Amino acid sequence: AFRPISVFREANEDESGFTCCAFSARERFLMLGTCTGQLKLYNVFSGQEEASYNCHNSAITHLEPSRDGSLLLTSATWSQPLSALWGMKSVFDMKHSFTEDHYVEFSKHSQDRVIGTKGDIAHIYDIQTGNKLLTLFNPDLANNYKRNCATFNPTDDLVLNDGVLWDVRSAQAIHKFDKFNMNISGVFHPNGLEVIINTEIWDLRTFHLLHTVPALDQCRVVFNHTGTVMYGAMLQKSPFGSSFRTFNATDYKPIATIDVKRNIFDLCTDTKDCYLAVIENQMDALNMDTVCRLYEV
Amino acid sequence: AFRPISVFREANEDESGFTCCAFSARERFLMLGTCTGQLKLYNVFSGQEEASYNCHNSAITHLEPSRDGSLLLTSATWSQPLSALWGMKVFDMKHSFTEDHYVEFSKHSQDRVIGTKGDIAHIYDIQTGNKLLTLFNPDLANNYKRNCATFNPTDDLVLNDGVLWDVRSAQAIHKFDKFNMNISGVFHPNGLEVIINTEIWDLRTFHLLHTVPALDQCRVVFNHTGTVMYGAMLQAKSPFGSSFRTFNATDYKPIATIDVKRNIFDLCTDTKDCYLAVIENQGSMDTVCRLYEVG
Repeated sequence: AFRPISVFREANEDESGFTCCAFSARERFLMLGTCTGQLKLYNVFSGQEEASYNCHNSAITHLEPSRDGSLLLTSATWSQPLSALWGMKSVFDMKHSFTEDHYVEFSKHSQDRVIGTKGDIAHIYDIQTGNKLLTLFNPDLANNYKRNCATFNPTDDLVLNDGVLWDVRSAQAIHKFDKFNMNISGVFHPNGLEVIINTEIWDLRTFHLLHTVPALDQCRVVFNHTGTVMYGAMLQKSPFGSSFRTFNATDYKPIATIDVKRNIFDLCTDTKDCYLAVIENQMDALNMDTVCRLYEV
Repeated sequence: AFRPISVFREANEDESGFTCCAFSARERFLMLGTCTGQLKLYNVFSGQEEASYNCHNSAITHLEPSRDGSLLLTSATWSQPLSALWGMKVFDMKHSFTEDHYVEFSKHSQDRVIGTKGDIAHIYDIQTGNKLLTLFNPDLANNYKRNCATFNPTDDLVLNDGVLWDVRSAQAIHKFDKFNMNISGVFHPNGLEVIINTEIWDLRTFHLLHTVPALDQCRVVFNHTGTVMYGAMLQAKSPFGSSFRTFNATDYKPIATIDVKRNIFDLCTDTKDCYLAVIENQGSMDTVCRLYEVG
């Protein structure tokens, strides 16, 4: 099940402005982005604010800490730059920024690269230099997904951008997956064998259709760290509706639907896959007044 | 560093017959199984025996207290039942697992027991004692001679005989190939890796990550933060030899080799990893429990 064990808001703000979250490398701490462009560190159990940093001059949409705790990616709404890489060692400082990329992720195996998305286009950057190594766009193969989000596979040898599979080493498109929806561009399964593009599950080896899972329509997905559970939430303002769903990652069978009856902004699980944090707005309310709810998994 | 503090010896015996050890949940006592099937509780502060319970009609091989202090698993050598579950809140037998020679609790939520009978895993409900699942796929068996089935940290997966199972679907996901005759493997507490003898496998992709020669024929246990792994090599009598090794749990690099110069039967640490208890043969049998400061 998912048992709520705590809730908190942005401390001492009239309107609580949490927009996104990720568990920090430090146990007991959650990092939260806010609608005024700040990064907050909270004790997730006590709900007390620890620290605050200034990142953007507009709402943070999404963030991702590196596994080693040294780096953080943020993206914002209408700032220039739209995304940035922060050091979180001795001093919190901007290392590099990614001009017009509205979404960024780390590489997965070795976190030495950042992949950013601008519309239909992927940009790959070196963390050390900040240099743009690659621009991935093929006019013949584009799907023009409206919510495209480029991503590396588990071993960093492949990229999925706009439903197109790229060999990173050669910088060549090797396969275009056919289009079935307007918005969702897809992710790699952590098993390294399958790609999940909206409702379609494709075999990475043969490019054959393995399964159709209608409940995944218009969902963003995240796996737990052990790769046993997949969380999906349907896109809707707030990014998501009021529900998320879990699936068995090993067979795509549904486990549970959780409807919190309030718009969801983000969801994350800790490295030990014991806790879920969900940002929820206090349906389709005009007032921004979010809370972070912590669930025991 | 492991600095010896003191020894618990079996009260009123010329030779001590301890075979296994665990700290109690709240850690006021050490729980020590014996070669005649008794469970003895020793006060850690005073060193004195506070209780002795008749658990099995053969030597206790292994035991595991539940984290909440309410339950204890035991396993024994011969006869029947080979394993049992005991209530710690009057001491009594709750359930027995007649043919399972090894048992463990589930890890994330301790509502289940997993037992091993040869190549077969059995999962039981703690409350009812009912067998919920039997996991065995003859297509995939490795027939490890010292197979011990185990849950992963989230309880979503089981490793049995080197085969990875999805518990929810009760389906074998993957067979890890066989490179030794005995050791069937464990999950790393980090949730990312499987440790099967000398092979470290990626849990998600199943690719080989590392070879760790020093782990050959070892049983392992981690500190409670999962930063240190203890390993002791089975004997080709004492289950282990006279040394154990510690390893950095993140990179599998050795930290220390501890030569006890006495054969080891078991070891355990407390929740805060301040203490290590080791069952050591002083004799040759005279198996005492030596307590060490960790460190």
